Amino acid sequence: DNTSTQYKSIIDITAVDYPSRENRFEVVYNFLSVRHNSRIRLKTYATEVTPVPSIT
Amino acid sequence: MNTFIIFIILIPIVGFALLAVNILLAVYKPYNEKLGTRLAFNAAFILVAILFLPFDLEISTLLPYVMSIYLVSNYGFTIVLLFLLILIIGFVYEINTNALKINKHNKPNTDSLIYK
Amino acid sequence: RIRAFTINFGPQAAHGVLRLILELSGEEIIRSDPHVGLLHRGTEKLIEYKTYMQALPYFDRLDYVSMMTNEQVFSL
Amino acid sequence: NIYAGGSAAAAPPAGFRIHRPATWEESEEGALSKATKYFLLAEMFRGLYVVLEQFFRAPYTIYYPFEKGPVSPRFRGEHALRRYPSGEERCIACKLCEAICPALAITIDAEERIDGSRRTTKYDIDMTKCIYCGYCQESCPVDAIVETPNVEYATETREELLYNKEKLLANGDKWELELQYALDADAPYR
Amino acid sequence: PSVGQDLPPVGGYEPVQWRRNLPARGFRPLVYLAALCGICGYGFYRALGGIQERRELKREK
Amino acid sequence: GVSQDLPAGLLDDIYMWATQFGDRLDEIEELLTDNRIWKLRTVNIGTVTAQDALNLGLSGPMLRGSGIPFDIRKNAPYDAYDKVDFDVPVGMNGDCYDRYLIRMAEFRQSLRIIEQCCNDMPAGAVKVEDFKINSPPRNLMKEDMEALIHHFLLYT
Amino acid sequence: MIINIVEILIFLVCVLFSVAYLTVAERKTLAYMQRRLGPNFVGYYGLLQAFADAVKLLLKEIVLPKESNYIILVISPLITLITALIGWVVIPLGPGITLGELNLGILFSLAIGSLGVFGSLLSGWSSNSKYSLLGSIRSTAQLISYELILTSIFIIIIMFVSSLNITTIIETQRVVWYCIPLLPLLLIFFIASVAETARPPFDLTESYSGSPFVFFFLAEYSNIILISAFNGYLLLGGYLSFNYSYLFNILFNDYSYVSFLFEGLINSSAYAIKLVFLMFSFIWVRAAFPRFTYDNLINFCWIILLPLLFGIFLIIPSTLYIFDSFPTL
Amino acid sequence: PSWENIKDIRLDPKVHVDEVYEPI
Amino acid sequence: AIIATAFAETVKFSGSKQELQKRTLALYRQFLRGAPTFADLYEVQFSIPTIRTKIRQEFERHRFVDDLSIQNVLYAKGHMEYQECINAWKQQAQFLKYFPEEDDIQGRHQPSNFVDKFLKNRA
Ligand SMILES: CCCCCCCCCCCCCCCCCC(=O)OC[C@H](COP(=O)(O)OCCN)OC(=O)CCCCCCCCCCCCCCCCC
Ligand SMILES: CCCCCCCCCCCC(=O)OC[C@H](COP(=O)(O)OCC[N+](C)(C)C)OC(=O)CCCCCCCCCCC
Ligand SMILES: CCCCCCCCCCCC(=O)OC[C@H](COP(=O)(O)OCC[N+](C)(C)C)OC(=O)CCCCCCCCCCC
Ligand code: SF4
Ligand code: SF4
Repeated sequence: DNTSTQYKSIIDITAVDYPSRENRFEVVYNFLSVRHNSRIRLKTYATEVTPVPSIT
Repeated sequence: MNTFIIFIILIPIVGFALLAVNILLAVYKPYNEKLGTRLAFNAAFILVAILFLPFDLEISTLLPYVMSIYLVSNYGFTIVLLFLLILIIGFVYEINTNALKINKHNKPNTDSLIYK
Repeated sequence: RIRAFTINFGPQAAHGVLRLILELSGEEIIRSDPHVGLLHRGTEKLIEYKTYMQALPYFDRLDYVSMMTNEQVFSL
Repeated sequence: NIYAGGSAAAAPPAGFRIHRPATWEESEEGALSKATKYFLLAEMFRGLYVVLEQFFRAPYTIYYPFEKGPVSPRFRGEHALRRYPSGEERCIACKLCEAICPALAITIDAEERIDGSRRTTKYDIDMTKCIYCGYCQESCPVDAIVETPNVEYATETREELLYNKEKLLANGDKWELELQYALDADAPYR
Repeated sequence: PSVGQDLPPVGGYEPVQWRRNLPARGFRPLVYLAALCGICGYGFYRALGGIQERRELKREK
Repeated sequence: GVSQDLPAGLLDDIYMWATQFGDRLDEIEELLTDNRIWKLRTVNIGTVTAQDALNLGLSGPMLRGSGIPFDIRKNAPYDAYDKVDFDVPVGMNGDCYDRYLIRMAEFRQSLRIIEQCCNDMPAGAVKVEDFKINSPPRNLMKEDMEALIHHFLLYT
Repeated sequence: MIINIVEILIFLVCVLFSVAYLTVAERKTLAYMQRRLGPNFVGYYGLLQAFADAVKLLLKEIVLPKESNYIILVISPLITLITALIGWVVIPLGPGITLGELNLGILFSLAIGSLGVFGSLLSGWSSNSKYSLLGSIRSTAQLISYELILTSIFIIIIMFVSSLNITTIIETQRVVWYCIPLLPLLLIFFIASVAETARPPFDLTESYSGSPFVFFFLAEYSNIILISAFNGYLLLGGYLSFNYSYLFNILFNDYSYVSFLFEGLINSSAYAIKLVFLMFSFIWVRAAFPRFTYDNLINFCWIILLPLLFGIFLIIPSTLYIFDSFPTL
Repeated sequence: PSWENIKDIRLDPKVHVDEVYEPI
Repeated sequence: AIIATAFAETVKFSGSKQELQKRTLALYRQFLRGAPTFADLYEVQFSIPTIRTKIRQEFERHRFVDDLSIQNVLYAKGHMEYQECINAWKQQAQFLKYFPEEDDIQGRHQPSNFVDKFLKNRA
């Protein structure tokens, strides 16, 4: 929503497990601003039981 | 005893013969996996076949006229003109009302973006 | 309550292995639901146990009408 | 100048504004001209005449067991274990074709034979899990296994489709005259 | 070094056609309508003439 | 990079193909583009607005069907698309018809790439230069000790 | 009585061979329009392939589902087979050469063509599934909707003859054909004929095994050649090619069986060449075009073609009125 | 103006380099 | 996909143990209401109280689980299972995954003791 960012298009979101961490999964989000022609990634974490909140 | 009726009786003989040939000839061998409320419908579906019939009855009402067209010359012509125009008025009723359409229930939702 | 009739565009114009549950009101589609997974083979789990050169054919397997582009994205 | 923030030199291009769509009254065609094309199906007839032109030209069909299509020497079909001149098995059991195979089709056991030479006791390819990448042929330093351009070997049982050492030596026997032609044109490019 | 490769020509190839080649063919539509009305009117000429002859033949019989 | 070099006479052959494909495509274009049955079947079908084409994550011919000028080989270019001149088709209404028209034009633009790339082809290596990420040629690994070591290790 | 049964099995062998070879012809010209060969695998040049397919499909397993009337499902093939074939009487291959010369031939050809709707609709009630019903509904709705304008074009043509006899129309068409004045009517009748068989320009519901399949198959192409026969007699010249009186006064000297043989050859060669060009145009319009939504189809028939047909109802008796030209019985 | 009299392109003077120069 | 499926639920996680107990009992009621349409839908050999005893048995597997998050993940898996079974998406071959015990007797010689486990070395 920020005029500087404007990451309108969701591209690809997924998880990667590192079993050596306490919080096993990290959840990565890929965004494309087709205005400024730029990509960004957002990484959060999750255990097997605890959630992430949905951006749907 | 004309050549008209041997046809009428002989076309079934053709069919009865061929479906005999298959039922007599082919494998039956079926089973469960090989074998195998009510829905709602739009109004134009039932409408096309209900309003079909009054136009069909007009088309076979022209059929006595176009055989008698010489004998009623200048007079039955105008009677048929009036008949056809009386039914053209019910037809322009039908297409002014947009009766036979099935129209899609979702729009682009035209209503604008206002705020506060 | 407009009750909807349910069918599928099953696997057997569906281009093959798609399942598509549609819910109709006469002619209209009021709800759609594509089911997917009848082609899913776990290529993404299999790439993790191959080297990169051995993982290269996994990519022209998927999207099998545009092969060199699939090769090109992994190679890039 | 200096731009705003949320603002690069990617401004809208000169002419990104549409023109308003023309009404019916600001059109060069007459109503008679426009509706003659309507009721006399003009471009329908144009597209009809296209395929009518195509009725009168030469088809592309080749007759398959009597005429084969294209071949490059790079092409890959069934497998073959070649032999040297004066008959020696070429497979020095280096396990490279097994190590590279993306679908794990190769299995080899290797033993030192009576000569003291290193050969395979057992060579095997599952052709049901082979994917024809050609990595097994690219990997071999001796160039012992190759891909013959035979694709016409379709079977009726799975057991027939598991090729041990003997079937592949018989293949490299049979296709050797052809594999000469393939590797005379491929070997510089490899 | 480079020996034995596939290379392009010394001057390149000449340009191929990548524009749309859809030339507008045919007469004007009013030419087709005028021809349609002329064909149909001549057919009506012959048809109505033949009906009048057939009526005179019916008078004879 | 690339698996191996082109065969000996293929550059002269893609030209001979392109010279006739230019008209083989106009021919397919004629019985669909201004077919009134093909038109009526796809004119207001599949309309996507430009603002929710972004929210759904749509791209390529579906995003350019909706009016948004975005494609990667012009915006974020790679693999010698800088060096090759071409234009891009972008529809205006979000329908199946403009998604059809931009494909029929991307045909033309790809043919333009093909003839520019056959004209501007240089000489040189076709694989990357070093033998620690892809293999030495078989001329070299059968006489060079280093190259046999690298060939043996890149495959195991 | 030897005479009429030899005549009728000659007519039957001709028409039931020619409906079989129409299938071989559509595959071959659909192939050459698509720049490939047709079948050449089964005859010397691909012929008797319809025979190969019929030989195999009379060997095919018949499946009568859980859902089904069995009797209704196998005699809907026969009632569509029989009325798709009964309409072959009244067509003339020459002046007075029909299997039954009745003075109301168009009324018969028009009554049999309305009997052909049932084997669609009725066979929807076979295998009663909710989608096995409303597809038959759309099928029969299109079927009746276009036989309306079929009947309309017939009655427009009979305004020029005022006789329901068929060879009387063809003898009336000696002065001019009826396509040359009424060429929009040839276009309208061609597309209504394409709709009445539900050909794949105008197909929606496509988009059994064995005997219920081959009966529907034979009924489809018999309907093809039957509505082509209708077009051939009332809109093009039926058996009429040119005058051929001067050529006969060169060749012959008196009536002999070879002269009647030659005249029948010329007449039915003209009729067959009309019919063959018409079937080629059916396959040629099949090759080039996509299909219809049901709404495009109903909008097309009831909203576009039918008001224009009302205008034709008004315009043609009025020009028969302006010049005092009414046809006499 | 014919397909008999069209030139071949296999018989052509082609590009040839002595040596390729690519900076690293 | 703004409209969702018929027997959907927005996945929501409970901070209380008792409101999850409420949701669990509501889920058991949904399962056992749907046991006769499961018997008709999947063309099964047996009768409806065996579907009902399997639903009860699959719930008595997970009765003494303490941790609230693990019971949340269990409840979400169970509602997904209900939504698959009720919508006729699962087929009979995977509906009968739940009944490996019932279809047939797998044969003789069931190893119980150490020795008949030993004679076939647990096979
Ligand atoms: C000014 C001219 C004269 C003035 C007098 C008035 C009329 C006299 C002439 C009458 C002849 C009429 C012939 C049939 C009229 C067809 C009109 C038509 O085009 O239908 C339009 C209809 C949809 O209408 P719409 O939504 O408005 O979109 C149209 C796009 N502009 O489109 C549709 O629904 C579908 C269109 C179907 C067209 C038929 C498709 C298949 C049949 C092809 C037959 C080709 C025959 C060629 C055979 C050759 C044989 C050698
Ligand atoms: C069997 C009875 C049915 C006959 C078919 C209906 C009558 C024909 C009406 C349409 C054709 C027409 O006459 O159109 C005439 C027009 C003339 O256009 P132009 O001046 O060259 O345009 C100039 C545009 N430039 C400047 C871009 C070039 O198109 C044509 O010549 C194209 C060829 C038409 C071939 C006719 C098809 C049949 C092939 C067999 C030969 C008889
Ligand atoms: C509503 C549309 C009105 C159009 C009016 C056009 C004016 C033409 C006048 C020419 C008079 C003429 O030349 O007619 C002569 C012809 C033939 O006559 P005959 O047998 O040789 O005369 C014998 C007289 N005896 C018996 C005394 C000897 O007769 C006709 O019927 C044809 C009229 C020309 C074509 C009309 C086309 C109408 C098509 C309408 C479809 C919409
Ligand atoms: S075939 Fe080649 S790669 Fe395979 S074991 Fe023999 S020498 Fe090694
Ligand atoms: S072609 Fe590929 S999959 Fe087949 S044996 Fe060789 S390396 Fe393995």
